Parts: sequence; structure tokens; C-alpha cells
Amino acid sequence: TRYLRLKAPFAAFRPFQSGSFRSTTPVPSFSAVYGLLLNLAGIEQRQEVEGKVTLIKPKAELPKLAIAIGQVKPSSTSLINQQLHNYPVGNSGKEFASRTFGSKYWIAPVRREVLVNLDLIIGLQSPVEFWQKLDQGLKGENFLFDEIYPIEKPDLASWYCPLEPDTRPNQGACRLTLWIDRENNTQTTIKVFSPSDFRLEPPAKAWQQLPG
DNA sequence: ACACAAAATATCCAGATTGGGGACACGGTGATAAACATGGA
Repeated sequence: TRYLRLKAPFAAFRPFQSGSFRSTTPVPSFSAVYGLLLNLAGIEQRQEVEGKVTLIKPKAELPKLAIAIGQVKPSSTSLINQQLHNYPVGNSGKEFASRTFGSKYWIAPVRREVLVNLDLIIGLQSPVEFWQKLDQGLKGENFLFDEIYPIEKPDLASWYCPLEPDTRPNQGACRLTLWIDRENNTQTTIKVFSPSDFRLEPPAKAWQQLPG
């Protein structure tokens, strides 16, 4: 129905299972977008549990919505190499096995990278109740978001759309994730996405319906 | 203490000359360290 714009000076979207060296994507993943939308709604996550894993999210009940992503200006990236919180991968021993109070004791720096600027025009098709809840949360009683204001109708920009095995893409993102829980599952099938540069509204294929 | 008148025409430099000779650095060195990940019985 109605959509909104946002911007931020710095951002970072680390792909999962990156390993030692971290990376990022020019466009935030769908799951991160959904998490941001849920956080702004003022509704907490369905899971309240603590342990080895803390993403136990059954899909039994969750508001339905369709999400599109826009991009107005390409952004470069930079890298910083300071420190990282290592997880032991070797038998190791000594001091780590002595104290053992949330130890994470071994430390070794490698790398990581961040973005230079972010400005997106996010598109949402949601029921009226969810939009009203968002309005109440924004107006009522990690350097990721700076400010938000709905300027839907003006300020056109490019969009993204999945591509079928034909022709060739340009300036396309590497990987994208729809739904994921950090345990044994099938992850997501569709990975490749490409942008299209045209002024008017995105096509019907651009909108993607999230299972959650 | 009254009135009247308060300059006019010619001319305002000419030559010769504006540097020459020698030299523009020599040696010695150009970081050194610590911070593991997988296999077979």
C-alpha cells in the first residue's frame, strides 16, 4: 500500500558463515529488513529462551507482509583491521580451561569491512493494523539507523528483482536470504538478485512475499 | 576712506655601453615479535 524512505551514514551487513575474514553486501538482506521492521513495530521476538542457540522461531503465528527494496545511489566501502572475538577451534588448553566464566579467552585479529553511506527507499505492503502499530511506535507511547520519514510518492529510484536463467545481470548482489534459523535446516533456495535502473514504480515481480 | 587694472609667445636633451672566469657535496644504516586447524579408533 504505502512505503517509506530511510538513510544512515554508516552500515554493515555481514553475510553469515563468513569465517575468519568478514565481508558485506551492498544491500541489506531480507531477514535483517524484517528484523528492523519488527523492532520498529515495538513487538518483541516470539522467542524468550537462553542457551547455546537463541533463534528458535517457529513460523506458526506471524504477521504477513510483502517487502520490496530500493536503492538510489551506489555506495563504496572501506575496511578496518582492529580486533575480533575469536571462538576456539583447536584443542588449546591452559588458562582458558582454568577460569571458564564466559571465557572466549583466545584473541586474534584478522579483518573486517564497513560501508560508507546508506540511503534506501523501502517498499511495504502490509495490513492496516500493522501500519497503525508502526505509526504508534514511531509516534506515540550500532550505528544502523539515523532517521526515518515517509516520502513514498516522490523520490523515485532503482529496484531489485530475481533473475531467471537468461541474458545477463549488471551490478547484482552476491547472496540474499529470505528466512533462516541458526540450526540445521534448508536455509533459502533463491540466491541471485539483480537491480534494474528505471524511474517509475517497480514491477509486480519486484515485490517479494515473505513466508514470515 | 571711493573707482579702474593683476600678463602676453617660442623652447622642456642629443650617443656609446648593461660583465666576464671556476665550482653546485662527501659515507653509514633503511624494522624486530607475539596472536593454529584438522584428522581416525
